[PDB]
Amino acid sequence: SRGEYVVAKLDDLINWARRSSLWPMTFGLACCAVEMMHMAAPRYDMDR
Amino acid sequence: MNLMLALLTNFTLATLLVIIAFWLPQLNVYSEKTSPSARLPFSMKFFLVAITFLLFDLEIALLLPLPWASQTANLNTMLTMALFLIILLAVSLAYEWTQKGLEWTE
Amino acid sequence: AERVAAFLKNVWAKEPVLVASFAIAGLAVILPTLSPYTKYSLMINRATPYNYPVPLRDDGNMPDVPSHPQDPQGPSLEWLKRL
Amino acid sequence: PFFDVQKRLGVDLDRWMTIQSAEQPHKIPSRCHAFEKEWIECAHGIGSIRAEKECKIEFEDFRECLLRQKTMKRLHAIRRQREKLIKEGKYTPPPHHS
Amino acid sequence: MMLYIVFILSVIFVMGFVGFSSKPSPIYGGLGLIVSGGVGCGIVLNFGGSFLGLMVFLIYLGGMMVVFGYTTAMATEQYPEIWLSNKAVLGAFVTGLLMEFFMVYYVLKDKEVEVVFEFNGLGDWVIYDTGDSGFFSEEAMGIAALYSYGTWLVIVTGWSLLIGVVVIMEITRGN
Amino acid sequence: MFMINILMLIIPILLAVAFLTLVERKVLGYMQLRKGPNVVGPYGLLQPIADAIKLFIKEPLRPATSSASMFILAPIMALGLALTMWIPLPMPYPLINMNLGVLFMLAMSSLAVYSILWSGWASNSKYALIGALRAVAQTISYEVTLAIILLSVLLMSGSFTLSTLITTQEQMWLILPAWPLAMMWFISTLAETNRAPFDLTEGESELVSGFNVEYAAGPFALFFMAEYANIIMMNIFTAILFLGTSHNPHMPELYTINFTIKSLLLTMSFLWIRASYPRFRYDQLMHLLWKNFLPLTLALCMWHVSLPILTSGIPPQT
Amino acid sequence: YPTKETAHWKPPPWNDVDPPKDTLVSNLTLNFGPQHPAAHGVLRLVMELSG
Amino acid sequence: MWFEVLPGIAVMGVCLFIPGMATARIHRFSNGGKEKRVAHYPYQWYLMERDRRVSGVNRSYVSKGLENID
Amino acid sequence: EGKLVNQCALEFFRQIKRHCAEPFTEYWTCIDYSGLQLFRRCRKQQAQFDECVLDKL
Amino acid sequence: SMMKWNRERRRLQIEDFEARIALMPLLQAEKDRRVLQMLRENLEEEAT
Amino acid sequence: MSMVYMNIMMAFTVSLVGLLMYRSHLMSSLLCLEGMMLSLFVMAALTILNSHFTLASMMPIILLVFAACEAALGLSLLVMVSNTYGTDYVQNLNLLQC
Ligand SMILES: CCCCCCCCCCCCO[C@@H]1O[C@H](CO)[C@@H](O[C@H]2O[C@H](CO)[C@@H](O)[C@H](O)[C@H]2O)[C@H](O)[C@H]1O
Repeated sequence: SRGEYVVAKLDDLINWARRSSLWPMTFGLACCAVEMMHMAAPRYDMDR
Repeated sequence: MNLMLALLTNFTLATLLVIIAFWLPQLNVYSEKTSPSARLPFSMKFFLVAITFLLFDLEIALLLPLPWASQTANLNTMLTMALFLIILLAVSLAYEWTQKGLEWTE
Repeated sequence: AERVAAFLKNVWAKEPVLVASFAIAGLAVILPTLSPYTKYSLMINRATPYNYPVPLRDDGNMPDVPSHPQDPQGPSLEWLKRL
Repeated sequence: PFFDVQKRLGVDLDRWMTIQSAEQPHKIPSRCHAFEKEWIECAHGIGSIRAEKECKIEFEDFRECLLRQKTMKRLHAIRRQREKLIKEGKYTPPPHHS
Repeated sequence: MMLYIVFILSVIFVMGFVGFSSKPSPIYGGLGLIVSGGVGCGIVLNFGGSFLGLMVFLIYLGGMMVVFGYTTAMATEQYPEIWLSNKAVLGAFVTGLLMEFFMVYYVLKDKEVEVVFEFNGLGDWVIYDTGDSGFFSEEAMGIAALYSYGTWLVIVTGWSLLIGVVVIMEITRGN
Repeated sequence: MFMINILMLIIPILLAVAFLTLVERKVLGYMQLRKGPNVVGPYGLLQPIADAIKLFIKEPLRPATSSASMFILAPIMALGLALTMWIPLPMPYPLINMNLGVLFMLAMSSLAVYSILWSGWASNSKYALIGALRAVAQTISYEVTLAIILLSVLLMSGSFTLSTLITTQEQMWLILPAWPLAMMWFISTLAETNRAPFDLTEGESELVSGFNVEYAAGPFALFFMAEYANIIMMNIFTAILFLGTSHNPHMPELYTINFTIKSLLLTMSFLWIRASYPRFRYDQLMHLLWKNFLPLTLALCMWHVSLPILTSGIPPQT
Repeated sequence: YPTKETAHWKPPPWNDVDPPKDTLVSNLTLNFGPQHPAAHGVLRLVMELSG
Repeated sequence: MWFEVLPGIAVMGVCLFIPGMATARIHRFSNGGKEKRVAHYPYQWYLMERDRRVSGVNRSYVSKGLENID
Repeated sequence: EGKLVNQCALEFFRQIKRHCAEPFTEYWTCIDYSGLQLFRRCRKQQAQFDECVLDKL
Repeated sequence: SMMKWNRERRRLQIEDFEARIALMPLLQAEKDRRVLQMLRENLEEEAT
Repeated sequence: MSMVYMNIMMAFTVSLVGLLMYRSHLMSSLLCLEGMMLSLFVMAALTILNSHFTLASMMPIILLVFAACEAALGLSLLVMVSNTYGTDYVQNLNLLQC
């Protein structure tokens, strides 16, 4: 029951939550925004 | 007693969730940022929708006793006065409608 | 007439919601005066006993007042059982 | 009323709600029904100048029923006296009363 | 202490009144009135006025006070001065709570105080009615009677509300 | 014992809200020919947990609020009232059995508009306040029909007691005698809770809808939980009101199972509708209320006052 | 009867109308962007509104 | 497939089912295996208070029948 | 007169305890289950009690 | 359907109200004795 | 009188003093006006409920309805004042001095 262990497992939890719930702000400036929209579209479904 | 306990519990939890929602982020110790009456102008139309809601809402106060009113022996009087109230509520709407009180065009 | 029927056609085409609203309200104001069962609503409301029925002091000449609840005299609810 | 249209036309616009001993829905009586009835009947017809003197007993009882000022004074005296004796240990509540 | 629920609520009722009567920024004035209204409904409930109490919440708080706050936002305040940060507002607030505190002190200690009227401090429960076993709510029966006994009341009340719609449209047209 | 009962209501409410967020994303996903969350936990069952943790350890937003007290009061009011709306619901037995439970629910919901108003006041932004006022005007407008529609249905029930609606529908769902009122009721609940196609607070016509605009707000999670608790509660109320479930006193759990299914299906229909339609303009949803629902609701109120009298079908008072 | 405390008083307007000079500024100016920048992103719309 | 939406719905269903089931069971636990008494009107409360006196244990849900008659 | 109300009631219940206790006990135990003490939930046990008192009393 | 069911509910209400009426004399007799006993008891403590 | 009346009567007195002692916002004075009505509603309801004056149970509703309608009229005037001057300050309403 060291502090290194608890801090290690708490890091994994918050890291898991943050990467598992990434909310993007897409700054669609030009053509690349179209491909970004195809990443949300059904074939790739970024929401999943 | 039970209702008071329920209200106290519901708003107590809501309060705790609010303060911990405001304190828990301070665990991160994020860096400092250092980088940021009168009319509104208010439209008369938005004031008039609120007032119309109020006056219609006052007439609804008078209609709430209708379920109990139907238990009376004087049903003819009760039905006449019930329809009278609802009709005047309709007449208020008709007056508002035909003087363009329900428009949103400027 | 036929002017009247044309007018009812124009509103039914342009303002069906208001036509329905005035039709429903018109029935609300007319049917109660025509219904034969309206009289029963008054009778049922008067047959509901909210208060204790205080007995009368028997002077000796009230033939139509029952002495016991199960005696024949007094108002009957036979019409209500069938209704 | 300034203009007694109600009495002339024999139509009851607002008299039905003026007193608490008038007819109520389902014959629910007000708490002071008897007192108000007695005061109204005493003072009826004789005018207010006479009534303020000749129906004083009825009106005083009616007012006592309404606001219970003398009943509360008597209860307060007993309760004040009682707690005085309990402080001095010269009185003990009975099994009932506890 | 639960046996003095009505009195305790009425103390909070007065405190809320001293709130908005010292007249802080209208935004917080509405808050004092909303709290007073909610406490006011509570007092009415404890006298057996369930329907009357809920009308306060539905019509006074959910209706009138919503419109007040709506109007305050559009026509009056958008940000407020800190409550009790003004000399007169704070002095008025302190004065009110001192008067309330002393009224409460003497009424509880002497079980009676006297200002214009004579007030008794035994407890509001002592005046209650000791006979109740009907199969209905007397309050509800009285309110329901509006449509049978109160024909005349309905007509004038109905006319006034209709005229209110007309008048307010006249007033606000501006020409 | 009662304290256990309260917690056995509050905690499941918060869990249903959490997992409704997952159901919404997956139902909307499949109607859009995709899946929605299926990576974070099996079938995305851990996705609500990841979102919840993420939101609560996120930095608070800027700018600072105009009123600290109103900034804190708005979320407390929203969530406190949301939970309070559940205490009289008969499922089949209520936590609090009120004689005037229907009126209690009307009264409490009319207070939910204050959190909108206070959060607009505390936003320190002129444009954000104007957005809040438009939301309030929408909310109160549709409160008019909800109250009048509710009054019309109770003329068949006979009282304001929520559990009396169960007895009223012992033979038949009230949706059959009152489907026109049910239609307008259901839409009013959508507009009342600012749900698509009435979600103009989340629309493109607001002065603050611009992405680059900023104003004091939050916490986002608490407001979101309050809103979704009201969606479920309104749909529970809709089921009780129009789709009454039969109650067997010796098997209350059967009521609860059947009653839960109907509420779930109605809640799913909110998600169904959000996937299907474009958004109303603000003036058009005002027109829908004031010039369509309200005239028809007044007429149907006249009808439902008259109908029991003329058919000799006045319900009992007790 | 003129006094020092009424010196500033002047007769009212002949037709009772005082000029409207206080506050009349009802046109909002809104720098408008798109709700979501996923598609447009680079549109700036300086709009002047009236209600 | 669409039936992968059901697991999240099942979780929602269980959460919504619990408050109703809990209230019913807690009521019967606290009122001697019977439904909690409903007293909306003074007459019903009057009888409940009478039962509390008649029980002899200060609980209105303890019923005394003909065994108390004599 | 109030005392005579009690004595009549006691003699009334003694008649039930004498001839119809078991059907009556079943009937009021069903009534007691309901939170509203509803008659309409117990028509089967009511019929058994009504039949007993008609035959025996 | 609503009409038939509400007629039956009105008949059921009359049955419930008549059960109360049958019991009111017994309840009234008890209440009077209870009230008079409490007043007599208060009086005894008042004398003391 | 009972103890509760003391506080309800204090609340009316407090809101009346608040009404008669203006500051600047006309809105703050209208709230005091609504406060007066709230205290009247409560005192009326307590008197009527405690006395079992059945038909008078409707009176507090009529009070509330008419007072809210009068509050709508007051708010409308405040908005028209705010339109003329851009604030609801009462010190701008001094033209009629002359
Ligand atoms: C114990 C439970 C604790 C509480 C847990 C709460 C978890 C919340 C998870 C939310 C999951 C994401 O859900 C999704 O969020 C976005 C907000 O970014 C919403 O998005 C909506 O609102 C935002 C504004 O607020 C708009 O910009 C957007 O256009 C609109 O679609 C979606 O309507 C919703 O479906």
